[PDB]
Amino acid sequence: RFNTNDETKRIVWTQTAGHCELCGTDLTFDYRAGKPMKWGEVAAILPASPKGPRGRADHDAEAHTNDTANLMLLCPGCHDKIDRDADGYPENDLSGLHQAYLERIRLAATTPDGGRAIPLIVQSQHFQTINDIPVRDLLTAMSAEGLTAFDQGIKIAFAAPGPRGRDTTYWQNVKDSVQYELEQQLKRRGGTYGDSPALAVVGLADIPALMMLGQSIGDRSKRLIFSFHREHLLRWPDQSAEPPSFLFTPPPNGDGPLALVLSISAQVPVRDVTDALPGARIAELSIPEPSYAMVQNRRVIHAFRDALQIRLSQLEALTPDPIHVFAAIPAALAIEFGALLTTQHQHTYLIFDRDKENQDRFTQTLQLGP
Amino acid sequence: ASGRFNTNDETKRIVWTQTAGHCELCGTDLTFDYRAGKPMKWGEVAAILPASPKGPRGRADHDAEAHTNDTANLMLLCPGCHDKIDRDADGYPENDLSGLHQAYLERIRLAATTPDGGRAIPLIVQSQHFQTINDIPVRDLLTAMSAEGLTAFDQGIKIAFAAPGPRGRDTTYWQNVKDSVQYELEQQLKRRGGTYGDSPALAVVGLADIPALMMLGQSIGDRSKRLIFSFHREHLLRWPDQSAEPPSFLFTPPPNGDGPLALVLSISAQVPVRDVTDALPGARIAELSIPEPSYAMVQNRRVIHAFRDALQIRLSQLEALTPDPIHVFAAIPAALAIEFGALLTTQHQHTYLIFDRDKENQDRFTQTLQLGPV
Amino acid sequence: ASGRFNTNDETKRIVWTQTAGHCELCGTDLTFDYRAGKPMKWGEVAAILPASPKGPRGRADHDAEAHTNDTANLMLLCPGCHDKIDRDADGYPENDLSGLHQAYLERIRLAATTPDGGRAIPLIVQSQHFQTINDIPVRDLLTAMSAEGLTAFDQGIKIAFAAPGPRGRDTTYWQNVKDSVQYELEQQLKRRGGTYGDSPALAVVGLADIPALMMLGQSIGDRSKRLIFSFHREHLLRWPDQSAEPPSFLFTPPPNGDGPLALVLSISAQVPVRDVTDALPGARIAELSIPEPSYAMVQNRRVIHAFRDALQIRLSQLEALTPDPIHVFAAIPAALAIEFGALLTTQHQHTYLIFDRDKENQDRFTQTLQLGPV
Amino acid sequence: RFNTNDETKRIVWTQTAGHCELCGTDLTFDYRAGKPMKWGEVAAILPASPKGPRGRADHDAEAHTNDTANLMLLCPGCHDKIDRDADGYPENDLSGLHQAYLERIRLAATTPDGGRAIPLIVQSQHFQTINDIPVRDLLTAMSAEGLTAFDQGIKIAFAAPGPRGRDTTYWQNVKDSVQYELEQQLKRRGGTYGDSPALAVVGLADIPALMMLGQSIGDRSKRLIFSFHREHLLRWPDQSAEPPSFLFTPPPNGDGPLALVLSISAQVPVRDVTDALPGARIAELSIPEPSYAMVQNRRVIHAFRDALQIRLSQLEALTPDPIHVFAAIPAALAIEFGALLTTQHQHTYLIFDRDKENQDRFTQTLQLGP
DNA sequence: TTGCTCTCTTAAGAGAGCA
DNA sequence: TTGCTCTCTTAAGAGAGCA
Ligand SMILES: Nc1ncnc2c1ncn2[C@@H]1O[C@@H]2COP(=O)(O)O[C@@H]3[C@H](O)[C@@H](COP(=O)(O)O[C@H]2[C@H]1O)O[C@H]3n1cnc2c(N)ncnc21
Ligand SMILES: Nc1ncnc2c1ncn2[C@@H]1O[C@@H]2COP(=O)(O)O[C@@H]3[C@H](O)[C@@H](COP(=O)(O)O[C@H]2[C@H]1O)O[C@H]3n1cnc2c(N)ncnc21
Ligand SMILES: Nc1ncnc2c1ncn2[C@@H]1O[C@@H]2COP(=O)(O)O[C@@H]3[C@H](O)[C@@H](COP(=O)(O)O[C@H]2[C@H]1O)O[C@H]3n1cnc2c(N)ncnc21
Ligand SMILES: Nc1ncnc2c1ncn2[C@@H]1O[C@@H]2COP(=O)(O)O[C@@H]3[C@H](O)[C@@H](COP(=O)(O)O[C@H]2[C@H]1O)O[C@H]3n1cnc2c(N)ncnc21
Ligand SMILES: [Zn+2]
Ligand SMILES: [Zn+2]
Ligand SMILES: [Zn+2]
Ligand SMILES: [Zn+2]
Repeated sequence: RFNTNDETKRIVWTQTAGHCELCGTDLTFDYRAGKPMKWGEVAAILPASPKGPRGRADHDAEAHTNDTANLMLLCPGCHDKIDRDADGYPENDLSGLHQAYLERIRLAATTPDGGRAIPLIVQSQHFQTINDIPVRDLLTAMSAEGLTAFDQGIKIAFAAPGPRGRDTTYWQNVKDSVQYELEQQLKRRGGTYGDSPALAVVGLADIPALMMLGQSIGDRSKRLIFSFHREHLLRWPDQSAEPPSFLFTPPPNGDGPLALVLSISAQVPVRDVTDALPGARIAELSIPEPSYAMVQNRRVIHAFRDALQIRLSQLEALTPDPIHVFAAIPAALAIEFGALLTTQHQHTYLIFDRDKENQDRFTQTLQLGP
Repeated sequence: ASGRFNTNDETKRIVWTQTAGHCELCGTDLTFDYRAGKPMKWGEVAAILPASPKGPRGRADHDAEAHTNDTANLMLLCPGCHDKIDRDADGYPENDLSGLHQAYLERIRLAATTPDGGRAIPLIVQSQHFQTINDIPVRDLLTAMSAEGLTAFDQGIKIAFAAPGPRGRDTTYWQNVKDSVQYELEQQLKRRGGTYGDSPALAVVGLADIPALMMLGQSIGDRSKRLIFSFHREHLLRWPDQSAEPPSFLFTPPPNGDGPLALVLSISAQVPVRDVTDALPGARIAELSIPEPSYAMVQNRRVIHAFRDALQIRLSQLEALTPDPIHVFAAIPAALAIEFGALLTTQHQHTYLIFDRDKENQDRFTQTLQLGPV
Repeated sequence: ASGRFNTNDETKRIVWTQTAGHCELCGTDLTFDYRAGKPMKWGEVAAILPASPKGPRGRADHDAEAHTNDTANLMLLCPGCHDKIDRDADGYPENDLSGLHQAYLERIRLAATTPDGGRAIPLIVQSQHFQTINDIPVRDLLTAMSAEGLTAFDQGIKIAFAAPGPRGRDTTYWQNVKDSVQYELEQQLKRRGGTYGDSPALAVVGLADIPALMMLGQSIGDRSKRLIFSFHREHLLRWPDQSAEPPSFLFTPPPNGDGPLALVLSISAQVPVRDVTDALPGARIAELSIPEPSYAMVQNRRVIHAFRDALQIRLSQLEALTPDPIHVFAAIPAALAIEFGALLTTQHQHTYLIFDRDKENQDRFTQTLQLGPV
Repeated sequence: RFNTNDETKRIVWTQTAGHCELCGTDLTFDYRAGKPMKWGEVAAILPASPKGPRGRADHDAEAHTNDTANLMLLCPGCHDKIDRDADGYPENDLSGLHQAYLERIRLAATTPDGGRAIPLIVQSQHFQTINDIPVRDLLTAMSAEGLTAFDQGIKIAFAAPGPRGRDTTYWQNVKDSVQYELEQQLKRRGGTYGDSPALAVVGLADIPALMMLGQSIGDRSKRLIFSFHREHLLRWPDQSAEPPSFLFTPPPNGDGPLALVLSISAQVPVRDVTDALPGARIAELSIPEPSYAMVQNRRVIHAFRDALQIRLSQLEALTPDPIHVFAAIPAALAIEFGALLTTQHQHTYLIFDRDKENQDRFTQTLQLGP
């Protein structure tokens, strides 16, 4: 009268795919000694007797015996803990975690196949804080779009700056990581992924480095860009958001050096460009409200790309000398920027960045080009 | 076409579980009957099919029975999809579906293992004063973490900022604060785990003077899996309301002139201008406020994120106007002070001078902290 | 001296468990009575004492009751040691023992958590031929791993070396072998875990031609937590005898001359010299053997380690004699071929030319692999 | 008649310190929600009925009901698995793991306090294989000698060589890791460890780098050297082994450059020294049977140190020009070698190493000195 | 040759009486 | 004011009869 029947336990195992709803462990197999076994327990949130953990007098136990909204698949340890600390694992909290777990499974089961890609994380250590993109979050963002991979992918972390800051040694190391380490790790995959597998790539690293990354993978391989967002991590903030307008101001005439100022994350003060590059003729690409949060979805990235491609060809047509780049842009845009410099734009680009060893002044770092 | 693949009931249960009970080609939930109060006829609402052929036609180019012996190579399909799969007379597909099937299984597994992505470090940071009058026990953070899917696996970190000596909150004092936090944080983020070896998430709450909270933000940054929690006078560590929409952050630009630039943040309460100009003579005041300032305004974490997004938009505008330092007079909740410090951790740095209210001098605004190019 | 500290029975149980039932000052096992068939008088054979004083004399300079409230700050002592601890009238020590007590607890915890240091990756590597005639199922490695404290947490890796095409086992072939192993190995060693975030141990067994086994050794190296397992014709993956002492590795130096230098390893069987000189005309033979060559000689893992130690001592002597390549003719078990390849992974590299017996050409010795400066 | 009594369950919890004998998890506390709870199970290896897992007709269940040799403390998941796969978890294997677990606890409980130290792991990536010293194994070797720490310590991993091999950039990076990263991480500890805490240090890294490490920590701090061993990992192979004899051959007279050849791990061929340093006058320190396995215990390291200190002063007395070092030595000896070069020996030492980019020839790398 | 039921097994926390 | 016993609770795998 109180016992959950076999059909329902089957349903509970099915709808959870046989993992513990609270810790995620696989409950269909013992990896230690190698035997398939169903070592999980079907657990009641609200108990039969009102004197059990989370018990209530107003709970019709008979009416809810085979109510899968009351039943979780738990490993025996999780189940033992939740029944020993009802105040710490209350009904509202368990039911909410239960429902959310089930919905993530249902959405994965209804996502159509969208192909395969190599996950690629590239991150620096030039910040004074930890900088770490979780692998699970990239793979989960891939999976929400139907994309899967044969392994957890490549994760490259640049060496930190040494005692002299971002000196020539540092930039040599950045280069070696992008142009040697990355390539050696793509080759070690062999044919696992094929001839030209796609790269599902997310960066959070020096702006010059990310532009170099972009240039290196631009034609080399097909690319699916993802983005780290302060609020939403690897999830796109809002798939329905419309891209902003990319405003452009052309440079003035003259012989002075040509500068391309990109004010997307923030407004780059012109005083800081003329300090670093006296006599500069400034061209500027910006959005109406510069913001760190603006990479709302992948169409924002493409629209940036489409807008900048147009203007780069224009700017190259003006001078034979390098274009000097001063950029306050999100990391995903930095990668797309470099991917445009592959062959479409074979002019020399000298990339300035903020220099903590020179009181936040812009200084020259990397040169991108033919 | 033609044949059907024989399975026993143990194999059915295993296939139904690894696929979560949906057709691998169209995604229909095959537990519909049970949800409708009808008995599950498990063998009638689904077909089980090996994912790979035996070989050319139905001619084993390999040990086909040794591959289908693995339940991992068996698919679940609704009958309509099964009927569109041409097969030989033993039930094996004529064409290979192994790629699509293994991709389906990976997507279910990544969803089923998502709870282990909650592995977390608890971190409570208080000033000696709030530790005495308003101690936050680790238990209170853990149950708030747990309700959100965050799971600690070792003791939590609870730090109390030492009070200052005679030198005051000087540069050495703030550097030892930062080192103390990053030391504990780094040792616990070496404790990787889960399915992919990811570093644990950080679950952090603070209650201290606003400049110390900003230094906690400086220490943790905003480029890692981190979740701020918030102490609330009425709801303690539980969010007052997960459905509340963030307020509008109103902004009043500074008047024009050469006086020092002040950023007044009137979020907890309305800061009077005379208190600002007493401490900073000639100040030119810019103000970020909300329509109804309130100590209780942190209804959920989206409010913290929305404050940071509006704050950063206005900081860009202000820094455009002048290279000189920005003098910060903040009436904000503790969670917003943390996120303010964390925002200011990019390579780019502008000078910010943080004014605290001196509880031992009439609550007078007092400069205790400088962030930025030094 | 004087006072005693009151504890209830729940607190006693907690202190007895966190200390494993020994005195924290002298280490005596306080469960002696139970081991002797006598009833445990838990409150008589031990004293429980806070580790830290209340303050000067027995004068709380702090909330002493708030600290002893934590059972983690309570010590277990035998009565004789307790009697040597001068105390105040509430039972608190007069002098601070917190450091010694917390160090004791850490040592017990590091021992109690030692099972999680067994986290492991299973790896089975075979040639297509041995996979067909002598497949090693993952289950057999797992139960041998488990019996030794090694615990896998995901599916094991089982690799089969592709057979060579018309180009033979050329440089490209051996590089793809190495890449294939290091690819799988690296992805699974990213899966850190346990108490400290350590990478998992590797548990590896191989059955393939000796040159391929040496390349597996080249791929895994010998500078990480790795445990070789061994297939044995009679004991399968279980060690025949954990108490067996390794045999003596006998060595016969090469005669003097200018002929090519050959290293003959007669461990599984005695290699006839004419087989060596057929393949390598003019060879100058050095030989490492054991007294009674036998296919069954890998009784335990110490035998593998002892072979490597004797082998390396003799390789140093041989390489001293000539800069020219060393030509290797090995009759050794599979586990010894793996460890031989792993030995040769330092920065220093001498040229080694490995001869295999061609099963499709009368078992003729044939050079298939070159290791070293290329 | 069959039930384990409360005294014995108490004994089982006590002697295991309340952790799962098979997975090591803490069974006295729920870290997720914060409540102390005893969530483990006292488990029988041989069961009551002979029809249970590992059952046997010849097992007197009544005689062994409170036999702690038959009872393990297990988490509920481990206990559920071992009872579902008796063939995979047989009596002999469980009993052996049980006994070993208990003995590790007893030895930790009887180890006297031996002070505190900062664990320090330093490892390179210049090998073509993974190179990774487990933290647990250093902390366990420390604990066997009574030493404990407040944290798991410092673990530095040098950047890998880039595409040019061990070039000037590589060696700059090694320097920065030893002289900047290490120091910044010792300072971040603050007063946690005191003014001059000791370093419990183990290296596995380039010989030149380890000598630089040694020179940097030699006087800076008190040092407890540990060693990675191919067979025994961080455990000392044999605490009763006697040190070998360190044989010395003095250099010949002449004006040629002075070389110090160290043949400890292996015999360094003289042909390789005269190739790199024509006209070299070779002095040699060696043991009678060079071997990778020779670091049997810490007295072997001290005896090497004592023998080399004597000879370095002699060699410095011979020339005013640098001493050129060609060394095939274990990693722990490389660290002790450098620690002697702090002030006792203020002559210039030029360190040669094997060069994979020059066909295994010795080439000059780092210069150690005043 | 399941594939629903009711008994059985194994662990544990109360509850009573007593210590 | 434990601090040994026997009942109670919750999960599960057989075992029987039948489907
Ligand atoms: N006057 C000016 N005002 C403001 N910024 C200015 C400037 N002049 C230059 N800049 C630079 O523009 C970049 C804006 O920051 P961003 O976040 O929009 O983009 C960054 C960038 O693409 C890359 C490297 O960061 P950094 O080197 O600090 O460069 C900063 C900053 O110095 O990683 C992105 N990034 C950093 N931290 C992140 C996080 N937590 N989450 C997500 N993406 C993050
Ligand atoms: N004109 C002005 N009028 C009103 N305030 C003004 C001001 N000009 C500046 N301020 C400052 O704005 C902060 C508002 O108070 P708050 O409560 O919203 O946020 C505080 C703050 O973030 C941090 C340190 O407190 P304090 O130094 O008093 O800072 C005050 C106050 O000095 O901890 C938070 N905090 C304190 N006690 C808390 C509790 N019990 N529960 C939860 N959070 C608590
Ligand atoms: N004059 C000479 N006389 C005898 N052998 C001679 C020789 N000159 C060279 N040799 C080689 O010495 C190896 C001895 O055999 P082994 O069994 O001790 O070790 C083998 C080897 O390590 C690897 C590949 O086998 P193979 O290529 O035949 O190598 C043979 C043989 O060619 O796998 C191991 N292996 C094979 N089958 C196994 C099994 N069933 N169980 C367990 N381990 C097994
Ligand atoms: N003619 C010659 N013959 C043999 N060696 C010669 C030589 N001329 C130079 N040498 C060098 O002497 C060192 C001997 O090896 P070693 O192991 O005794 O000591 C090493 C060393 O101290 C440091 C860097 O290693 P590496 O740069 O390869 O230097 C090698 C080798 O190139 O790490 C130690 N190390 C490496 N791997 C280890 C492991 N798995 N376990 C434990 N410690 C390990
Ligand atoms: Zn669980
Ligand atoms: Zn379908
Ligand atoms: Zn004692
Ligand atoms: Zn366990």
